[PDB]
Amino acid sequence: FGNSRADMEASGGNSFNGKGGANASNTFSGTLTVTVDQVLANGNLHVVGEKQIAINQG
Amino acid sequence: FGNSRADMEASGGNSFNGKGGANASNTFSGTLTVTVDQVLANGNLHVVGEKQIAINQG
Ligand SMILES: O=C(O)[C@H]1C[C@@H](O)[C@@H](O)[C@@H]([C@H](O)CO)O1
Ligand SMILES: O=C(O)[C@H]1C[C@@H](O)[C@@H](O)[C@@H]([C@H](O)CO)O1
Repeated sequence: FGNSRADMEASGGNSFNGKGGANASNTFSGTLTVTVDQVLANGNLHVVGEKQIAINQG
Repeated sequence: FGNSRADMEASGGNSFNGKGGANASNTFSGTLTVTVDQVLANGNLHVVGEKQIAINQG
């Protein structure tokens, strides 16, 4: 060890960060009167309805 | 002792400190409905279940 033959110095680093996300929301707060389309074998009713409103410009 | 023949002075030190540690934790807070795969001899049930959710983009 007379010289710096044994003198040693070293550093090392490794950092990793990963992220991920997702969202999906929906809301509906109306009331619509529909009409029966047909009666199924079990008695369930197929209902279809439509409502058109022309407030102004569309 | 006329000269510094007996005059003496010396110092010495040796300090060592080592440390080590480790941690490992995990948590899981879900609910999943599984289905029986087979019935063992002692009556134990082999249960396997799977649930796939596509929120959006994955
Ligand atoms: O004993 C040896 O082998 C050495 C001592 C150091 O001086 C070393 O650096 C080398 C030098 O390269 C000679 O020129 O020689
Ligand atoms: O009695 C001796 O042997 C000594 C006395 C000191 O003077 C010592 O240092 C030595 C010196 O080297 C002579 O030149 O001689």
